[PDB]
Amino acid sequence: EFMENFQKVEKIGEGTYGVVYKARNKLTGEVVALKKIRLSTAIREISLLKELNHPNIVKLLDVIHTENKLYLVFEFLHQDLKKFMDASALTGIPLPLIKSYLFQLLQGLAFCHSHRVLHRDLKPQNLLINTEGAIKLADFGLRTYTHEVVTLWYRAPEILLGCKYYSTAVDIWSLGCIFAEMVTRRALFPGDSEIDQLFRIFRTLGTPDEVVWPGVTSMPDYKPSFPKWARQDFSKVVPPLDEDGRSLLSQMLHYDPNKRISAKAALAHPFFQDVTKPVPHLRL
Ligand SMILES: Cc1ncc(-c2ccnc(Nc3ccc(S(C)(=O)=O)cc3)n2)n1C(C)C
Repeated sequence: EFMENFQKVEKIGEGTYGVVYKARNKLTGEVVALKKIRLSTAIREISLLKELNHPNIVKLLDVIHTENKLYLVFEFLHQDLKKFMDASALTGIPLPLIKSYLFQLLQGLAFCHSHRVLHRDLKPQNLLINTEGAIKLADFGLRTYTHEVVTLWYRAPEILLGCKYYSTAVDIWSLGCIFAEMVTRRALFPGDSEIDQLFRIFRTLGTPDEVVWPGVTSMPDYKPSFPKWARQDFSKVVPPLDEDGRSLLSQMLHYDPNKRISAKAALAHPFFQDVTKPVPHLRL
């Protein structure tokens, strides 16, 4: 019944919760992204997200509950960062554009974190970009319905070690992983299981201990039998990124979530002293 309001133009995602269509509001001709989830607590919580409006958050226009389906109607953007990263792979995204995207995402996070909203599943597939140089956070997250594996590559270590309470720091870790990936053109920690993800982190950043992360050894999934890898330098991890970028990235990848840089503090980092807003070249 609801779909009679909307012309499905094409399928754009098999999102974490459901399928997303580009669609055209049959009466207004507004073009939107429409997410169909298959099925009260959620209705109330998701309805509150209609108020979490910011230029770097994809605008949630409406939330419809009808006939054991939840539909979410969003402002439409034309592509994700994953596709831009894959397209820019031979050449690299120019540093000023990486910088601008990071700064923008940080502004978005600072906003939602100030309102005690976490994302919990940041990844290149839910960062969306336009021709005007904007990037926006989509698909806030609290197998897929198509049985596709949900990616672990940007999961913070506290999640992987079983922490029950997430803090805003989980987002900062995800974004640091994405920043590194923009710079190097390869995923930082491409785990293909929970333990493979954790051990990739450990192999690059050192196996965490009580010195760098007090309370780590008391975590639910911590095991004394984890191998003990020494830390590597960042100069090896994200060459040829400059000192300011390296320093920022190191702070976004602190193990302790209480030491990890906040979005707000990251926006003050000297890395952004010369930030600008370049226009990407998009082929739509
Ligand atoms: C999970 C989710 N919920 C809402 C969206 C959403 C919201 C706004 N616009 C879009 N547009 C879009 C996404 C990806 C691509 S493509 C060709 O690069 O795959 C093309 C256009 N999508 N999404 C996205 C993240 C699928």
